[PDB]
Amino acid sequence: MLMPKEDRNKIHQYLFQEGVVVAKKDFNQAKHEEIDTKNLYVIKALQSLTSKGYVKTQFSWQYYYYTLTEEGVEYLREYLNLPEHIVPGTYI
Amino acid sequence: RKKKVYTTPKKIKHKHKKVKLAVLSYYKVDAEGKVTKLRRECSNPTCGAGVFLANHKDRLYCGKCHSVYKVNA
Amino acid sequence: LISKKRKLVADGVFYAELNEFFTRELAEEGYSGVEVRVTPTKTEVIIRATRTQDVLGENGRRINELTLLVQKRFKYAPGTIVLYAERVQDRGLSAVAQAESMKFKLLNGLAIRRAAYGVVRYVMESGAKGCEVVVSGKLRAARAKAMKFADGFLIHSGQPVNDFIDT
Amino acid sequence: IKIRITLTSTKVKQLENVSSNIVKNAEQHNLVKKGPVRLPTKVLKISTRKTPNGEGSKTWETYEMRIHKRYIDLEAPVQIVKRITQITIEPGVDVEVVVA
Amino acid sequence: ENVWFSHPRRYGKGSRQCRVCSSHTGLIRKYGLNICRQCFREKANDIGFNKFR
RNA sequence: ACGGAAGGGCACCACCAGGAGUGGAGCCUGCGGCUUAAUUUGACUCAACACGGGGAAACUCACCAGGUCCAGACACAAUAAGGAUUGACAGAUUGAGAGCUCUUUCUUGAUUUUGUGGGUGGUGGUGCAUGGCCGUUCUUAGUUGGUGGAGUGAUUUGUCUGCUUAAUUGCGAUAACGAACGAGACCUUAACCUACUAAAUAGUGGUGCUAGCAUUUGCUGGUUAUCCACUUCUUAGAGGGACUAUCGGUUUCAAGCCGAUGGAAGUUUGAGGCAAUAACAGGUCUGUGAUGCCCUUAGACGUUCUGGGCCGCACGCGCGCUACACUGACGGAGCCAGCGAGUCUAACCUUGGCCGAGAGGUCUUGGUAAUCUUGUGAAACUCCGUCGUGCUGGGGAUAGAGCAUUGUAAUUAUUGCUCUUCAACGAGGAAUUCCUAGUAAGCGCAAGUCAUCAGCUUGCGUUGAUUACGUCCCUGCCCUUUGUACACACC
Ligand SMILES: [Mg+2]
Ligand SMILES: [Mg+2]
Ligand SMILES: [Mg+2]
Ligand SMILES: [Mg+2]
Ligand SMILES: [Mg+2]
Ligand SMILES: [Mg+2]
Ligand SMILES: [Mg+2]
Ligand SMILES: [Mg+2]
Ligand SMILES: [Mg+2]
Ligand SMILES: [Mg+2]
Ligand SMILES: [Mg+2]
Ligand SMILES: [Mg+2]
Ligand SMILES: [Mg+2]
Ligand SMILES: [Mg+2]
Ligand SMILES: [Mg+2]
Ligand SMILES: [Mg+2]
Ligand SMILES: [Mg+2]
Ligand SMILES: [Mg+2]
Ligand SMILES: [Mg+2]
Ligand SMILES: [Mg+2]
Ligand SMILES: [Mg+2]
Ligand SMILES: [Mg+2]
Ligand SMILES: [Mg+2]
Ligand SMILES: [Mg+2]
Ligand SMILES: [Mg+2]
Ligand SMILES: [Mg+2]
Ligand SMILES: [Mg+2]
Ligand SMILES: [Mg+2]
Ligand SMILES: [Mg+2]
Ligand SMILES: [Zn+2]
Ligand SMILES: [Zn+2]
Repeated sequence: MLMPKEDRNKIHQYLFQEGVVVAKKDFNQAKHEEIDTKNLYVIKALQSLTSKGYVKTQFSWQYYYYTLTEEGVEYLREYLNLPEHIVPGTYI
Repeated sequence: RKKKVYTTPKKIKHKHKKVKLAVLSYYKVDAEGKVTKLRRECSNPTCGAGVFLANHKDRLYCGKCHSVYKVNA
Repeated sequence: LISKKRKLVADGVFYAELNEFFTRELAEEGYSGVEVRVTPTKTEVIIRATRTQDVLGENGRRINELTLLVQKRFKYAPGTIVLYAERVQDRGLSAVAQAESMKFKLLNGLAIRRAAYGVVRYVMESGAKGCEVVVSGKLRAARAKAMKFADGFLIHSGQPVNDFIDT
Repeated sequence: IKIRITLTSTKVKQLENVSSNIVKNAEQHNLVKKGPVRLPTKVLKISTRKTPNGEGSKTWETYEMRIHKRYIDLEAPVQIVKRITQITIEPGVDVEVVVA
Repeated sequence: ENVWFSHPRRYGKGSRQCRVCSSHTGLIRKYGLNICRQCFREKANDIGFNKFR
């Protein structure tokens, strides 16, 4: 999975303030819901993050409810070079 | 499943990898100190005067305007 | 803009999807059921479990993304859907809740005999008329077989099964 | 004004409560109402072979679910219609209010 | 590429699939539920269907 | 357990008495065989063979001939910004505007590429390694504790002589005290309520406006801003309604049926759902992101694309459809159902006008539905007709030609329409299946499959027979006694 960083980051920011992501297990639609990027981009990148202890995943009727973990946000914090204690993904 | 015979010839001919030449993007070299640029630029304003028009044989090809530039001079 | 026939069929679809979500993600939190209440300009979901503080998490962190996970997939505007977690009554009187309890205990190397006795007798003092626990599959050999555990009495046939029996 | 109420739940014993609760409110308010009219239970049938396979005796059992509809006509001013449309809410019970 | 997903599945069996298990054979299309006959069976209780008669 | 053992009792998946049939013809569809590159595959009596909701043009698709791509996450190592790598116009090559590969130079720059581990995926194997589910044993009445009495125990027992119920359904000696499950009770559905509870989303009567026959008071109609009144019929919620009630016979004369009465309802009132213990190495790994192990994993058994195939055809079977003519065929007329379905961010059901031989098309309208298609004006049907016992106007298999619609695309004709062509079949042998009142049998409609297509199924309504109420002859089923050299148990 090689793909432009303008898509790697784009799902990475959108995951930060939202805290979680959903994506249908529908390959080849080329338009994710609420993200202009491709569906295959969303599924594979988060699969990479899940392998590196950052994200946890469920299948849920081929819907792939993607949710972030504690070690995920710290990696995202340095990845996006955001200020410390900027905003959480599930803040009230 | 007995086997696969592959009656077609040995056709694993995976293409080149944009074969590694030496340093590239040569405009030209002169002394003290002027340097100008050959490989005439595309007339499309979308290219920021940096692209190189590939001219193979009697036709020149663009890289940023992926394929749309065709003029012979 | 939908027929009333299709609405209540799709209404039951919402519950079945929600039920299979809340049993796969909240498996270790003692999830024991869910029900959906519909209000004008507001939707409610009651997650009935045992470890409600674990379902919500610290500062309601765990419930917050669950509310927002259900928020995005099911196409709900912000503030339209919210999840309220309430501790289920009579924990022992739940076939669903005693189901994952029998699950992790089996995954932790507990013996089939003791794990099945533990569930059945526990439900007895919880006020149930009777309990049934079945363990099928490969036990002590390659030749699979079933082994049945029970106490009290259970009515097998009749309408009371729908009224009383939880399975 | 001619407001009309509609109830389309699947549980009569739960649904007859809401219809009873709304007719008594206007009656104790001294407003003329059109009594609760109960539509026939439209039946949604799904019939399938029980077996997941294709073998064995061809057993065909049906799963049925029933839809119970009620609708009531009222004539009430704007002040009291607002407080009655936001009450009498029950789980699994759908109500829609249309004016004229 | 333009040959990966070109052929249409806008109609026919390949168009529909189980919303629950992404199968093609043994499906219910009535009322717009789109659950196959094995999946519709196990969630018949949850969906609202029952064996009255 | 079994007996081509006995006894008692049942069953139209048994038989009688019988009804319709099937087998005999043509077709459609499944299986085998053959054939092929492949004709993907599971199931072989009941308990495989219109079954996999399997009515496959592409998709599904799993088989075949080729073409791509990689979805190899991640860790380490290696090449490496003197650049790791990605894509590309034109032509060759290719079914193919797959640079897929090749000639050529452009293009983006750390995501990548290569090797080792490790993953992922699979309608690949194993249903004899599995879960769950479904069928069968076995629609019959049967199954099991606890505490207690005979043994040297395995075991017995409860759980039956018996009368009789469909039912260890009921009931009374007597070494047992109660119970649990099953049946039943229960839920759904079917018919009665002129009594309770309401309705132009349903109706009825009357009054307004208005049409026709008559004109004389009547009859048949229409009318939404003309209202008025009501709920028998239609919808409903809670209910009432049957419990075998009343009476004569039968049996230590211990409780139903008969005989009759009553009633809407007296084969648990009819029919369904649910449906015990224990088993089958029954089917299923082709529903699943439900799975163990095995296989495979980059010219992959992963995915996708193009064209084929699953239909192919000497033959043997299965489930079926159309029939072999006046109880008829065909033509004009009369003309009656209930079960259901239906579009939204979509293009569903569509009345009405018009065009067309028809198919069908065209322009608006109505409908998220008791208001609209729908009274689904179904068909078998009843009246007038034509025909006339001729393989004939029975029968329409085969073919030939044209017009349409669905579908990107129909050629091994998707299906509909039009004309022509007109075969077997003259009631079908051994065999064999189902069936007891609205039941058989005949007749069609809706829905599920559906972009198109029923000869299938699941339901619904329509017309409505003959023969019993039986027995153990057959084939099965249940309980007791007896015999057993049987125990994967008579194959
Ligand atoms: Mg006979
Ligand atoms: Mg026949
Ligand atoms: Mg049988
Ligand atoms: Mg079929
Ligand atoms: Mg076809
Ligand atoms: Mg095909
Ligand atoms: Mg293909
Ligand atoms: Mg088996
Ligand atoms: Mg099994
Ligand atoms: Mg004893
Ligand atoms: Mg003793
Ligand atoms: Mg004992
Ligand atoms: Mg009038
Ligand atoms: Mg008497
Ligand atoms: Mg009954
Ligand atoms: Mg399975
Ligand atoms: Mg494959
Ligand atoms: Mg076949
Ligand atoms: Mg059959
Ligand atoms: Mg006629
Ligand atoms: Mg009707
Ligand atoms: Mg004819
Ligand atoms: Mg027979
Ligand atoms: Mg249909
Ligand atoms: Mg009989
Ligand atoms: Mg002897
Ligand atoms: Mg002897
Ligand atoms: Mg022996
Ligand atoms: Mg012998
Ligand atoms: Zn440009
Ligand atoms: Zn499914």
